[PDB]
Amino acid sequence: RSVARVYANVNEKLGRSWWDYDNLVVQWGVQDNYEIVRKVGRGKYSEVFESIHLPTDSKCIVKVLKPVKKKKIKREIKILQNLAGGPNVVGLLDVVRDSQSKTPSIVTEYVNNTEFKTLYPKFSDFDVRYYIFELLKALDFCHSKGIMHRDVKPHNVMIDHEKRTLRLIDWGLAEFYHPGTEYNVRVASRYFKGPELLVDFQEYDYSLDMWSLGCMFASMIFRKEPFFHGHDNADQLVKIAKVLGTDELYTYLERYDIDLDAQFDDILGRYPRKPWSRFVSSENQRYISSEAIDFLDKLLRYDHQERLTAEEAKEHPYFEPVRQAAAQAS
Ligand SMILES: Nc1ncnc2c1ncn2[C@@H]1O[C@H](COP(=O)(O)OP(=O)(O)NP(=O)(O)O)[C@@H](O)[C@H]1O
Ligand SMILES: [Mg+2]
Repeated sequence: RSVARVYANVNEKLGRSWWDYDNLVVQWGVQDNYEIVRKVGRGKYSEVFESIHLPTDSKCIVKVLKPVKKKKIKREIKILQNLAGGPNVVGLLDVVRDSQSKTPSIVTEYVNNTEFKTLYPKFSDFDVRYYIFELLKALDFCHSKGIMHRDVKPHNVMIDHEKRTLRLIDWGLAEFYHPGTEYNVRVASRYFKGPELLVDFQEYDYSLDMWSLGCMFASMIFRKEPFFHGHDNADQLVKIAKVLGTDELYTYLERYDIDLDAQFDDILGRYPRKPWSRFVSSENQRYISSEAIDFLDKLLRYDHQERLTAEEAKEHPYFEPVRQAAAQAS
């Protein structure tokens, strides 16, 4: 009912030793070589602390998972070990757990982050092209290794603006992509969910991450956080419909034999396509160019087979300032 455009082969061509995370045996580190300092974050199934690896006296992150669904835990570890050394992927330092409760933690590199609603308004046009390009690098890498993040959003993009470095964190929803598999649609955060998630289409792929990338980018360049502000998961589809249009939605559902749910009959009207240019303001004009709008317009498409691949998106003209800049550094 849908295969991915790119990289569909990958997990088949790497081994079952690459994707079969149920049978991974975890060689736990020593829980007591870490000391938790201060709370830096929270989560649905987690808590995150700044911490010290005692034997080296060094800063790191300790993220304490919820111990149940044991294989959901091995999934995140198998993905982190697989993506070892990948450009702009958060580095895995250790996996430890408590001797008595068997509650596990993942230990990752620390990144001196600025929270995005503070940091994003401080970006220049170049910053945006540059940090999106760096993030495209992580997305392309893990996609080319047969993995979907499925929770791309600002909150999982650590930026050390002083170091001009980027890390994609939180692979607790990352699943391996197997052609034709029916994945769970209850993934990603509301404001970054794809239309395929919102209409219960289960045979999605690496293109889901591109719709989310486009939701980030849209809010960066139009200065509208979040860009699609649905009150529930049904309102999410209507808020997207008010921009992309109800015509192109109906052609896409037909293209995929998706039958919309009956709740939508009363809430989903006929909406015309609002051009991207109506989101241009004076406060957000610094980020606007035709390169940018064109690029956003090829991320944010109902049909996931119409979205750019992360590889394709790096080729985009928008990023040419970044390409040539890094080349002249060379
Ligand atoms: N390497 C890191 N460096 C700095 N801060 C980090 C790092 N990893 C995580 N954090 C912080 O911890 C928060 C939560 O981390 P995360 O790994 O997304 O846990 P989570 O339980 O999966 N949260 P959620 O996004 O709701 O699923 C982030 O939003 C960051 O502020
Ligand atoms: Mg998570």
